[PDB]
This record gives sequence, C-alpha cells and structure tokens, in this order.
Amino acid sequence: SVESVDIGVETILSGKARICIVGGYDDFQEEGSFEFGNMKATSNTLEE
Amino acid sequence: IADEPVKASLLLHVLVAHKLKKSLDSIPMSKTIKDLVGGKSTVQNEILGDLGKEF
Amino acid sequence: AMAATATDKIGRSVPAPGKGILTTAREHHSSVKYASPNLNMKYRKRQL
Ligand SMILES: *P(=O)(O)OCC(C)(C)[C@@H](O)C(N)=O
Repeated sequence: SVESVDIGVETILSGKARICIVGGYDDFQEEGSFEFGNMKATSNTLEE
Repeated sequence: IADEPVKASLLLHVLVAHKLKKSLDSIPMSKTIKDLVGGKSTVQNEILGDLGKEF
Repeated sequence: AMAATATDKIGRSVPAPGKGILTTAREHHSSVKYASPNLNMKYRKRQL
C-alpha cells in the first residue's frame, strides 16, 4: 500500500498522470493461513 | 545380540541431520545449532521446537 | 507530503524486519553551528 502510494506520487510528479488510484488488497484463504502458521508468523489460537 | 536403548547423542544428532537435510558425517556434534543453521532464525526456531517435543 | 520505500541489508531471513526506512531522516550535522537560510520560508519567498 505504501509502495503503491510512492509509485502513485512519482507517477503524478513525472507528469505521466494527473489522477491515480492507489491502494492494496488481499484475501485470506485456507492455504496462506496454513503457510503463515508453519512460519510461526500468526498467533496460535490454542495457546491464545 | 545384547540390548542397548538408543543414546541421546544418536537421537539428537539425527533430528538436526534430518531437519538441515544432511548425513550424520556432514554435521559435527561439537558445532552449535546457531552455527550449523547460519543466519536463518526460522530453521533455528524449528530445531528447538523438535528437541522441546522430543526430550 | 512524503512517501518512501527502503530495503534493509545483507541477511539470510526474508521475513525479518529491518531499519532501512531510517534513511528518510538522513541528514548531515558536521556543520550545524549557524542556521541554513534555505529552511527559512521568508528567504525562499524573497528569492522567488
Ligand atoms: P529471524 O531472526 O529472521 O526471525 C523470523 C521471524 C519469523 C521470527 C520474524 O520474521 C517475525 N515474524 O517476527
């Protein structure tokens, strides 16, 4: 999202765009939930 | 032949050899867990999660 | 006003956060006895 904003700004000052949509978006599914669990990045809910 | 229950030296050396994807020869027992991994905290956290569950 | 991105340094851990965004506060403080007239807006307007 912050990279998006940066790319967005520098696109406007370059004089390539006067307006820019800027943002970010991400979905939660089974397989990422699992892979973040194996990295031990996410809170283990049973400890919680 | 006689009966010997497994050494804690043989069993500790296998769960560090199996995790790092190496033979028993390639790993010295004198080397630390932090040395053998390199700079990967995820592999070092995953070896101390095996020995906490095992022993 | 500002938007920036920064890598960190040599390492062997992709998910470890770092300090490379400190470079947004990078300034030189060797010669810091007297004021910069460039910071004072009055000066900058007189020049314009
Ligand atoms: P290493 O020292 O790279 O640490 C990896 C972990 C998963 C601990 C870190 O990225 C985190 N999620 O806090």
